[PDB]
Amino acid sequence: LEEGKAGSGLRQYYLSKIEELQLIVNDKSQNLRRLQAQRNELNAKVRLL
Amino acid sequence: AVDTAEQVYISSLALLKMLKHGRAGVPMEVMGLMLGEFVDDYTVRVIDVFAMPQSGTGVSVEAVDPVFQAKMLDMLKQTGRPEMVVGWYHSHPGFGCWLSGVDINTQQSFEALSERAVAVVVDPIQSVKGKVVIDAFRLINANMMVLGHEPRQTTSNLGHLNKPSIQALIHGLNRHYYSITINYRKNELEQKMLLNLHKKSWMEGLTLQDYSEHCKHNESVVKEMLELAKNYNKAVEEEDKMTPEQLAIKNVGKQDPKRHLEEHVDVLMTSNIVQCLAAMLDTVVFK
Amino acid sequence: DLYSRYKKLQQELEFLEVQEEYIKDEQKNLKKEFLHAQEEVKRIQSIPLVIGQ
Amino acid sequence: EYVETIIAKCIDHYTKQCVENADLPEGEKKPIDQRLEGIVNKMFQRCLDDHKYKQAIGIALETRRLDVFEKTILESNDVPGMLAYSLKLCMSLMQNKQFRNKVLRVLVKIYMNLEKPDFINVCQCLIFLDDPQAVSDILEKLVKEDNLLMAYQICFDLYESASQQFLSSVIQNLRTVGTPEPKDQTLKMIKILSGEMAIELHLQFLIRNNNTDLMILKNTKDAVRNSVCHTATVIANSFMHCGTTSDQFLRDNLEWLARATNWAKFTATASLGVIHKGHEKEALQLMATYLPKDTSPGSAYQEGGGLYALGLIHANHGGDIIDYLLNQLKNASNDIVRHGGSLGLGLAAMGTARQDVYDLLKTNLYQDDAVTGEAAGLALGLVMLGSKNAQAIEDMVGYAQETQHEKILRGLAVGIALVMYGRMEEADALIESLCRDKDPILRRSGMYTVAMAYCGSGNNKAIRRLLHVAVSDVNDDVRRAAVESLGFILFRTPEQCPSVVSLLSESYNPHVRYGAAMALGICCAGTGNKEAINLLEPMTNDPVNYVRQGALIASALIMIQQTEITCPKVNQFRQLYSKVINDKHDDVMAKFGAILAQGILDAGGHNVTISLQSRTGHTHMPSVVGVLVFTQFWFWFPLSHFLSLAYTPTCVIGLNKDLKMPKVQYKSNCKPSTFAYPAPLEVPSITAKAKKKEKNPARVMPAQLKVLTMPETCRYQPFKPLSIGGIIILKDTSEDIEELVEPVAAHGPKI
Ligand SMILES: [Zn+2]
Repeated sequence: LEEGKAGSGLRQYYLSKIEELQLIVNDKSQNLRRLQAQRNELNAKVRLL
Repeated sequence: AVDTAEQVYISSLALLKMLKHGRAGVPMEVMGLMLGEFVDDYTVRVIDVFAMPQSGTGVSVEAVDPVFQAKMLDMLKQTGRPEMVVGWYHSHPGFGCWLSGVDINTQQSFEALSERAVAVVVDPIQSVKGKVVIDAFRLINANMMVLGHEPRQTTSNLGHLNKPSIQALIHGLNRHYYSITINYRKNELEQKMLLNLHKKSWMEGLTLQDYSEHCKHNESVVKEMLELAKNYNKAVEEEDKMTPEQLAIKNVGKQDPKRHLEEHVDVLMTSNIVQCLAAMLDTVVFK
Repeated sequence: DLYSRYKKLQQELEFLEVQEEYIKDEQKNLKKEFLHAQEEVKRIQSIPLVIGQ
Repeated sequence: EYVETIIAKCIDHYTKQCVENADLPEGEKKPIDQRLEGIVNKMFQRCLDDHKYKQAIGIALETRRLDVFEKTILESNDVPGMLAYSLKLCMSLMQNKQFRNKVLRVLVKIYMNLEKPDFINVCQCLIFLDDPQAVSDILEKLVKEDNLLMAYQICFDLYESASQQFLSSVIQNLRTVGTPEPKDQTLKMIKILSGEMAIELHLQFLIRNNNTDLMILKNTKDAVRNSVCHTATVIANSFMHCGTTSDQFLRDNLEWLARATNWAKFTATASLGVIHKGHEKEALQLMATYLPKDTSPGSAYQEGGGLYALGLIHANHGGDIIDYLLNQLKNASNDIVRHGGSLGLGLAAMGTARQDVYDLLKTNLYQDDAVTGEAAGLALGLVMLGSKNAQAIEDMVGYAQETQHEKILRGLAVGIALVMYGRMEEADALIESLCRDKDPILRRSGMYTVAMAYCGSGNNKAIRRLLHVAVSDVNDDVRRAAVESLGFILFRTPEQCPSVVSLLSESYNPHVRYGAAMALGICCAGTGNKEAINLLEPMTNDPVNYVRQGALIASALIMIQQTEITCPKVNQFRQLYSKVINDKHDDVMAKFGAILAQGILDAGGHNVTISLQSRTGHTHMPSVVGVLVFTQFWFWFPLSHFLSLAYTPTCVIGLNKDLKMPKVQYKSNCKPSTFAYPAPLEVPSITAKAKKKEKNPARVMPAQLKVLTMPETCRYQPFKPLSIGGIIILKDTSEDIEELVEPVAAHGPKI
């Protein structure tokens, strides 16, 4: 045996690094969508003007 | 006793004819006639729109010459314009787009033939050049005061009809006087002909003429704009030298409405013309 | 559940990856609308006007 | 380290080549060395010594190999858990249907060889593959097994959902089998394809479970207006009185309905068609009894509403009166039989794909009128479900640009939108070609068309141009009509929607806010996700009435089937109740969508609800159609009457025999007071047993299906262990006297 804990274990650790890349894409989506809310709120503000 | 949900189709023909007619929209009362074809109950389309000669009386039923109206309409019938009249338009400068007693009387007299009788009032005198929002008017029946005022279905477009929300005219005179929604239409020939015509109206003849003018004006005229641009940059940096003191004291709250950032970003955008046109000079010098 | 988290998570990889070009479109288009409305409210300010106090 | 890295990259590149060669079954096949199969299958078999019950089907599916998983299920414990976990993993990987159907059609050969066949695997497969060769065996094995009780479940749910035209084919496939146990197989095959027993039991418990309050209807009469909300009052009354055939509320006075000659009477008669449904004699007799004096009604909206209401009653019924509706449609009349007759006839003939209704429908739309062509499109999309005629699409898109009316373009827009179902691999060039059209209405028709085509979250490509046209395009038509396809394809996961539409909650223009409100309304409907509920508070307060209307509708689609003790809904209940008292200072349409939103929760007296998918995970076609046409009320408000097609009552069935009704009483592991009804004002820790008896099963939350516990002292017990809610039968364990037969009801509001 020693595959699900070692081979699939390092595959699961690589999946955790993939979760880190999805944390970079995740928080890039977060701050990009917050800046998107800022520009949307400013252009919506001059629309209210 | 039946009513539907009508909507007035407005093409660029009637629009531009009401814009030239608005340029000729002198304070003196003017007259106009709309044409089109009635295909069904709840739709109306305007195609032909012309102007009428002014008169000292102004907007009135006596000013409408039946032999002149029928003469010009007949001359449109011998040509490729087989459309009947659908309504009459005019201009109301200064006192608002509302309709006086004479206008509602000649409307009552002119609505005996056409049941729809579309009425449009253009007023570009006090309207800013940012918006050209125009509204079409209608006449309600005097016998409908007992029942509901407007039994019009499809109440969704009323939100788009709420854009003219002046607090004196619409509901200041809304009794016995309502309005109707307006939409537009544009085919591919108007889209590409007018789109390419406007892009060309903002472009050059050969499109290569005025490029080298600015590419070589960057060395003669823009240098003054770059030196003055640096004079504004330093003129803000003299205050940005004092900013780290306040930012080093309070750090709480913002009191100056000036951002000092986006203006410099725009200065960089104007300064990037040298970079973008340097490759243009590289192409002109190369081949 | 242990091994299914990989391939089940791949759907979240695609669902979060598809938002990149989307937020690119929003950040590239909404600023064009920002300069559209900006110049539209800028051109309202006309030179002919009355001076008050 | 070295060995695990070379076998790690060796397996990664192995399955990489398996993906590169999985989509190309024949031609230009890349050569694969045998030693790679040896070293991958060697450590793979080393993992398959005990299989660790986790990676067998996982790695067996990642390699995309034919016989890699047949040897895995040979020595394995809990075979139903291995096939249920197998299909559970297969349904969550966003398959392309190229291999899923083969894996299922090869994994259905294992249970027939076992000691007993299972139903969850044949259901969960027959909801996806939809192949006739996979049902011809199981339909003829029912005679060989000579077991009547086990066939009633599979027949009830296969005839219930997962197919319409495949059922139209399997009804004649089973009609051919048998005589042209002979005496028992005849009543079996006849009684299984009936389908009216469900309408009878639903009419029974739904006829004896109604709960009405004078505060709601009295409040509507207090807030009723003669112009706009008059249709909202009768559509809310049709919502609350759906199925119960309670015309006694509309029998109070006649001066409140026929007081105005307009479409309000058409929506009132259509609402009456929403009230009562499933009647072969009392429907036509009730419509004819209204004015059987001169055979000339002064208002033709009663007749048009009789045809449209009749089409609402006979939807998907087997005893359709279509043959008479052709001779009644042959009569020449002004737009009533055209519009209402086209809608009713097309709804009654939905899925038949008959060329006759196609011909008379075409000659009905050949008059260039926008209304009869709109109803002709709405009916043609329904009747052409799955037909995919060659000249029909080109005839409709060719008929679109040659006219100036807009209702014909939206009617043919929904017409060519609903016809496209299951054409994922086909409509790519059609929708991609029709996406660049100059007409904005047809641009909306491409998204509405691709909505139902890509259901199941099977395509991550269409969202690129859906949001790209939602943000990039300057016209708000495709912008507010864009994200409905996004919710229709992403209806599977309720959590992932508000994370990507939260930006669209407060968008630039109010049109994307309204369409996004419809998106939150359709994506979170029937669920309990608070990710939209916590965002509803900013949606309900804005100077624009659009986001307020769609905010009240989206808030109305989530609060249904929810208890207060679980989540604090007092905020949206109070702000939803303050709209009918605040209607004096609000807009005329804001109160329309307000009371129209209030009719959603009171629909059916909390008994009936809606559902976007079935129990096996497959989605209902008339539910998606009903919710999309329900969202199509913006252009034409009377189109909201199709919401009754999406009403899926939540209950259980313990019917043992077709004519014998037993009594099953289980117990719940939760508190009975937490699941009670929120009784309104008058305005003049464990239960011993459940309240479901004589099976009148009441409403049941999907979360309540895990806390049910069958009593060990119960006299009767089915053969299949009742784990999740659905349609099952009861097995007589005692096989003795005193079956406890109960009588049937009598004449009244129903038949
Ligand atoms: Zn004047």
